[PDB]
Amino acid sequence: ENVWFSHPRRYGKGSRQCRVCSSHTGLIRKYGLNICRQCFREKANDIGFNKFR
Amino acid sequence: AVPSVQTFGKKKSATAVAHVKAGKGLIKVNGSPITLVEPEILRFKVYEPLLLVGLDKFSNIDIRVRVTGGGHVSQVYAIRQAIAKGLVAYHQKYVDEQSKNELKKAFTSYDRTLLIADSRRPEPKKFGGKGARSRFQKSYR
Amino acid sequence: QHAVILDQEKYDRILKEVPTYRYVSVSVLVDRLKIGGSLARIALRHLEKEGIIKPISKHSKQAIYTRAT
Amino acid sequence: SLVVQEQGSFQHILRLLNTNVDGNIKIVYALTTIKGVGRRYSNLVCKKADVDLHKRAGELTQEELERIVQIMQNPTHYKIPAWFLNRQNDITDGKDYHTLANNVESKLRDDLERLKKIRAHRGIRHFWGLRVRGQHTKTTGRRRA
Amino acid sequence: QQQQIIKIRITLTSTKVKQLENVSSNIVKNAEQHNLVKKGPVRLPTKVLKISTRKTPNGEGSKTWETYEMRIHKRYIDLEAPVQIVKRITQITIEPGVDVEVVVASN
Amino acid sequence: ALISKKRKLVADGVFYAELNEFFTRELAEEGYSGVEVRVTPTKTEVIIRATRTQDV
Amino acid sequence: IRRAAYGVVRYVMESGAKGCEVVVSGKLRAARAKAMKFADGFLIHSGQPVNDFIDT
Amino acid sequence: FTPVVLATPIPEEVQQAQTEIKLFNKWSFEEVEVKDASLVDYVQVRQPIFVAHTAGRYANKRFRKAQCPIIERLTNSLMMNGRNNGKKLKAVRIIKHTLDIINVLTDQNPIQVVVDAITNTGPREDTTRVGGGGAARRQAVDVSPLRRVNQAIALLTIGAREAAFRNIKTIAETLAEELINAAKGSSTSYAIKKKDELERVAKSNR
Amino acid sequence: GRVRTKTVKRASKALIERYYPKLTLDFQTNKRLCDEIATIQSKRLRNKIAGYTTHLMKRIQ
Amino acid sequence: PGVSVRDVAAQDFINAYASFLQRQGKLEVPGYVDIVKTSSGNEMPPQDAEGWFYKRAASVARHIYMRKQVGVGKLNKLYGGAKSRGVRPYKHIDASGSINRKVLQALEKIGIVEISPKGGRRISENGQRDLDRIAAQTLEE
Amino acid sequence: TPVTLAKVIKVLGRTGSRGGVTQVRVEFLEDTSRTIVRNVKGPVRENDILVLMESEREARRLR
RNA sequence: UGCGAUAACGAACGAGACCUUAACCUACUAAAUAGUGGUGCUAGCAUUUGCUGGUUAUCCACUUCUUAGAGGGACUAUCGGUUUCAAGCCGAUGGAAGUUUGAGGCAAUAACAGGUCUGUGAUGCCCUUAGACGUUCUGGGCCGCACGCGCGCUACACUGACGGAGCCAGCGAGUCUAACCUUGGCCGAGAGGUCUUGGUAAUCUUGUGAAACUCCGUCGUGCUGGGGAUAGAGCAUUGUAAUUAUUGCUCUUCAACGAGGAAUUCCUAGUAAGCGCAAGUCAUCAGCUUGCGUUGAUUACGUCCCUGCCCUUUGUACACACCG
Ligand SMILES: [Mg+2]
Ligand SMILES: [Mg+2]
Ligand SMILES: [Mg+2]
Ligand SMILES: [Mg+2]
Ligand SMILES: [Mg+2]
Ligand SMILES: [Mg+2]
Ligand SMILES: [Mg+2]
Ligand SMILES: [Mg+2]
Ligand SMILES: [Mg+2]
Ligand SMILES: [Mg+2]
Ligand SMILES: [Mg+2]
Ligand SMILES: [Mg+2]
Ligand SMILES: [Mg+2]
Ligand SMILES: [Mg+2]
Ligand SMILES: [Mg+2]
Repeated sequence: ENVWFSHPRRYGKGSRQCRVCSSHTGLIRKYGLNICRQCFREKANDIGFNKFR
Repeated sequence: AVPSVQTFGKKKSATAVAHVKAGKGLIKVNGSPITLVEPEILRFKVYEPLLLVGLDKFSNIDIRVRVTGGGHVSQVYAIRQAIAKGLVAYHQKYVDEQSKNELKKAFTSYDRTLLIADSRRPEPKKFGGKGARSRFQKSYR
Repeated sequence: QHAVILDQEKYDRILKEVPTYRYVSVSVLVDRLKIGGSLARIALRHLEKEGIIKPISKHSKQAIYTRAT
Repeated sequence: SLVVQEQGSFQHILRLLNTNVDGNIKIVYALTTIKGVGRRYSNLVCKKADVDLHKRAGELTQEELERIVQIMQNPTHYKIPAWFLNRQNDITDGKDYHTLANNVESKLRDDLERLKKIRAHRGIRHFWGLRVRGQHTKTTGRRRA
Repeated sequence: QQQQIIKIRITLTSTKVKQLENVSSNIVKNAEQHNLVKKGPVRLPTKVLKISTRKTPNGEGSKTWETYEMRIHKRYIDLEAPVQIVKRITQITIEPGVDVEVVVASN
Repeated sequence: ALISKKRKLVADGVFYAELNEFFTRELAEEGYSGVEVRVTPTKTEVIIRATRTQDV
Repeated sequence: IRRAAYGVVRYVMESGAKGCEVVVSGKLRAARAKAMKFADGFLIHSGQPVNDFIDT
Repeated sequence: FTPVVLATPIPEEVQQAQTEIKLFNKWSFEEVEVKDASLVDYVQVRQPIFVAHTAGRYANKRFRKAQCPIIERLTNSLMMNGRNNGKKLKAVRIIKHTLDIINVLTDQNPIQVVVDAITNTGPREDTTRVGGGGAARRQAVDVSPLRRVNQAIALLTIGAREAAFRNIKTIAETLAEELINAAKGSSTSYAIKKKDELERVAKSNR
Repeated sequence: GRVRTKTVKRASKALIERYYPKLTLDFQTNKRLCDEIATIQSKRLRNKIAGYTTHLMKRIQ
Repeated sequence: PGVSVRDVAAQDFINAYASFLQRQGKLEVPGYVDIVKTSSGNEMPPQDAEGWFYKRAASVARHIYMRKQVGVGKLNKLYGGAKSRGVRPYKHIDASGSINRKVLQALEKIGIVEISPKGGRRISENGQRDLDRIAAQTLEE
Repeated sequence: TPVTLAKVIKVLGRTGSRGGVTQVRVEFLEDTSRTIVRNVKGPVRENDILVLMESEREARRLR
């Protein structure tokens, strides 16, 4: 209440997190994805991204 | 209407669209005459279709070549291809076929890429290197 | 080592010895005669103005000259 | 706008602001040997001093040399616009000085001594002989400094 | 309302070219059997959305990269058409995987 | 909604992925097999393929 | 494990499939892990026909 | 020959090129007969070119580089030591000024001088390391004509590059001096000196 | 590296075995009738099979 | 015989128009000449320094002529260059935003360029007449 | 030294430990019908004329 | 891979076929989100028609160039040579293309005690669980330097530096689910500021007017005007916060480095290399990476000599398999 989230996290690594697992590092935020690069490889066919070349 | 053909030439990424219509001897590139093409040493590249068949083949036509893409050498190699293909297309469509055959002989006996685009394309870059074939330096120590 | 400013005897030596040079350039005037590249370029311009050397190419970074007649 | 020949009314190595400015080298780059005078400052001073930029610093006559010294020493008065100088807003009086030959060692030493005497961290790293601009000292500079 | 042409445009976007061309052929077939005047299916450059992620979850390995990619295929059709019977046929006949949007243009 | 078509189609793919994992976690005993999202005008239809459709 | 795996391999195989493969990896009361396979029929592993006909 | 007039006026000095195709606009490829035999069909003349830039394919098959013109291969060997990778426009400029200087000194044909330099610094017998190691016999092998013309171009351009490094003399005049000295046969040139060393080791190691 | 696999050579062999009162020494005619007498799943495979059939017919002649 | 500024080489025209502008003396050089570098990525001030503003202005006027409208940002990108960043690899830095802008007011005072209702500066009718006249003089000499 | 011009008639095959030598058979241009087998360093073809400082030496390094 | 030999014959996975991309298509369907030509209409400069500017129920026509659908095309075609007239290979001609047409994507059986419990609400077991190993906040550290090693950047210059001028790409990305890409005007030497504008994007940033490069000048073989490290003073931007300099800019300081012992990496054609740009992470920060184009070579079309791997034969007292 007093100082619990008193630090500004409007920007940086700690502002955002993966929507699947809440991981600040290794995230992709291209095209507004906000999934880490380890979960994007799992879900990438469900998103629509396919290995073509 | 006026007898006019429209051709194009290609180096790696440079496309030159020539508009060869019937005229009085005019040759222009992109707004400007063929005597100032920049670079100066590759002006004889764009003079090559002119000086191979003779300028009397060009004395009755107006060529206007709009060139985009590429670089300062690819654009020149596109200009000469556009001019040679434009003259060959004009002598196909309006002048005799036996005239086209002598012109095509004069171009392809000198350089095949006066009429046929160069099929060499940039190979993609792959990971672990800086180019298509070369890789990064490996250490062992 | 190189006379970068021109005295009268070096002027008289330029106007005497650049005739009978078959090929005259910046480096010829810096090597055979002992002036710098700056006076070599200035001397090349002055002597083709005066008409004792005639140009062949006259490019920047490479000036090629020949004797008159 | 035309080229011209010349003749050699010349004199060799000459002293200026306690610096042996060498002859046989064009005036802007001859004045660079003076500490606190670089290439921009030389070009601006030789432009403000009505000096021909072509004449080898030994072809230059002593009135022109005196004008060059005066513009270097008193640069605000000759419309050199004080973003161009060294000791802008100095440290201790607020003036805009350009610092010259033996004085740029003196002012650098004076400000290092100021940073040591205040006990600032940059002054302490200057005292120890390490890198003060936040570099990584793990790998580089691993012979001297 | 009384068969006044109102100049709509249908924008057709999809990641699947087969179903997108099915929709495009359906719209052009309807506009040709209705004798509508049209500027036809203009096919925009396909947006190749490439993501080059790292193939491994770790650091360990030969450094291998994956180019996952999604293609966006986009088309538009201009229809100078009546207001009711053409909004009916664009309300109906919606394919899954293809997003339509209809904008009326009076410019 | 005023987003670009790139981000809109990517976000619809993410919505498919989230819905698919939610039904994978929820409908485990109920024999789940897949989901298809049909975006009609004025409503969207979420179709669940499951063997025990009576349990769904 | 073998009972369940063969019980779905032959269920797929006489549900009308060209092939089936069940791989079970892990441990069972043992400090060492092994992967064992249960295959029946015709399978493919490389090419666009994997994206066509193989369901994983 | 007949001055044709067009709407955009082509100048007379480049209208003169309809009669005969010459390099840059000056030196003919006729009467550039290759004095040494066994190197024809490996020094390429008889298809004259205007400028020494021809973006063509020569390293896709084996002996296709013998169809590239000899001046163009000489330009291509000037694009080395890294900082000059690329810059064929620079290399063509260097070669153009080079043939200007070879026309000024020793008035006869610069293409003939370049061809004579090639045929005079091609190494006739080199060596090879026989056996599986450095510490073994070295045995003399005579050299194919394509490797002769290849090593001739490489030696001339490497001597030109090293003579032009760190001095007032430009690369065009150092290359022109290399080609003049090699064409007359001088041993004051790097290419003739290296050819003599390569032949002499093979003489001693037959 | 232009060696032809067994799915090219075997299919070409079977096509000559049952369609000799047919296909000739011309690749284009062989390519056009390989669309009708056989169901080859790709254009490249059809062209390879018809070209090997043409090679074997020219060899038989 | 209708000569535009496309039938004259760029170097020859820009030299002739700069000498004409300096000789006629109307272009009001800004007073921060000879103290200013022309770009952040530039290292030294221009070596002309009795002039060079006239040559920048002649090149800008020819640029405005051959395009349709060019503004200060396009001028900064055109005249900007590779910055030698010392120990780091080079990078394109746009040129001085004051010099090109003051060239544009300098030409707009003397009637060469115009306010261009789609953006930047067009070439005015008087400027087109002037540039064509120096283009004709540069050929006929 | 009277060097001899010799035309490659038959290209025998590539030897050397490194693989960089080609044994060829050469007919002498002057006084032909005189074939010797000779080693060649660089890339050699049929009909290739090459210079020899000995007319009497063979290639004894093969297979 | 196939031919062929043949106690084997006939098959399946892997290879190949397949898919994505690049290259050709004056053949098809077209387009004010691409372009061209006349001109409904104009309009400008120079002339006797060259160069442009501007409007699509405030024009018409066309698709060459551009885009993307459906197709066509190459199969080493044809002809020589060679091989056991076998698979094949080589040359020539034609061709957009004759290196699996270039490049990748997917990629079997068997493994490794390879890396990851620090990607996860993947997880067994163990440890801790309120003076916590949960979580948050404040400040510091991850940047600390006698030194050893690896990936790079910048260099040692004249095939160059500097200046002026010329002037050309392609792959991208971009905000109302809030401030992203920012054209234009004005101010500022510059970095930047400020007033507006277009853009949810083939529409606007953007012709990303990129850099290398080209031309003309200054330099002139001098650690120099190469190099730009170190260091001083000042001005800004991002940020709640810049000190241990975030980064940017201006002036100044101007170090080693004169082409690198022993050794060692990568590479066969639009490839090596030089060159910048976009994206990634990003509030700010690229000397990195992933891609993209610009300029574009030398050298081989081979061999087992070194290294590694595979196969056959052989030996074995090894099978935890020579680390036996
Ligand atoms: Mg590269
Ligand atoms: Mg398979
Ligand atoms: Mg495959
Ligand atoms: Mg602005
Ligand atoms: Mg057997
Ligand atoms: Mg088309
Ligand atoms: Mg382990
Ligand atoms: Mg981590
Ligand atoms: Mg903390
Ligand atoms: Mg660290
Ligand atoms: Mg420059
Ligand atoms: Mg573009
Ligand atoms: Mg940081
Ligand atoms: Mg970035
Ligand atoms: Mg990194």
